[PDB]
Amino acid sequence: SAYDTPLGITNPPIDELLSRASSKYALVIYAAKRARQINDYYNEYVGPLVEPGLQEKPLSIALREIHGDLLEHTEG
Amino acid sequence: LKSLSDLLKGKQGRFRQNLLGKRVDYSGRSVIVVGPQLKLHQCGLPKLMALELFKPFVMKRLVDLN
Repeated sequence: SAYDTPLGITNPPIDELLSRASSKYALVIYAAKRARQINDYYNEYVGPLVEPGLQEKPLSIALREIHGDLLEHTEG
Repeated sequence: LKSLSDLLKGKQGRFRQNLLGKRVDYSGRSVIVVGPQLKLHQCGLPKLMALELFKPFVMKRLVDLN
């Protein structure tokens, strides 16, 4: 199961994210709320956890983080 | 004369026409060409469109930078 390397938005790969959260629909909010938090930190102020890029976006950071298993979620 | 109920009834009704399909901001339209250099997830955007389409986002980073 080799893809050489991902690039841009397709990094990180979705199948490795779907393992982490219950479903893509959860993963969306999972990433989104975290991203809204990361957005807020620059201005709930926790993060960024993983060492971010120089000019990197909160969505990329959030979607990177979920893949790393630095976060945990509760389904309402 | 267009009545009060005539606002709601018809194909030009409030319920039908002016609730199901609207105009949207932060949105463009253009003619499509092929981009076989691009990866599946990538799409090519005309720079003169893009500039206006992301104007506030690029303004934000342009104020973030000096």
